Amino acid sequence: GDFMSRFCSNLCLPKQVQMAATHIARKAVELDLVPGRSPISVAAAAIYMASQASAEKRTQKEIGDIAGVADVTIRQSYRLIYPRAPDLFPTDFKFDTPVDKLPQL
DNA sequence: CGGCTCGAGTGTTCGATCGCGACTGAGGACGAACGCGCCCCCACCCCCTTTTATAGGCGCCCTTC
Repeated sequence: GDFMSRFCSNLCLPKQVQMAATHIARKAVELDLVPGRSPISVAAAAIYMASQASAEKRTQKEIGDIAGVADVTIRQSYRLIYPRAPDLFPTDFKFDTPVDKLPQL
């Protein structure tokens, strides 16, 4: 969450996406869904997922470029969080794309 | 066969010249104390390599669009 602020800022993402990502991240770590990947890598994928759950979608490479992590590392981290993509979202959220329609990579 | 009035030549201070040097200040050039920085040396301590085990990050290539 300490990096949710500036990165989402650097993407000019609205707080609701930013906050949604934070929950997604928070829920994921409490459940230890990703016992390996760096939390920033995990956070970026959450941000990605979040951005992919809003109109403010971005390509992994752009996100990857902002976070500095490898685009495959997000892709892997995404693969780890994707099984719970629907339930990881906060209860106070408004989809722009169904979790079913969340892309795979 | 005696006095007495020139002219000529020499010596000693003193008046009159007068060029030179001393005294003072300003200007110009050079030097020394002061000064700056680099280069050199000594001192102190890191750098490289391998093996075995793990795992997260990641770069490159091959293929397809």
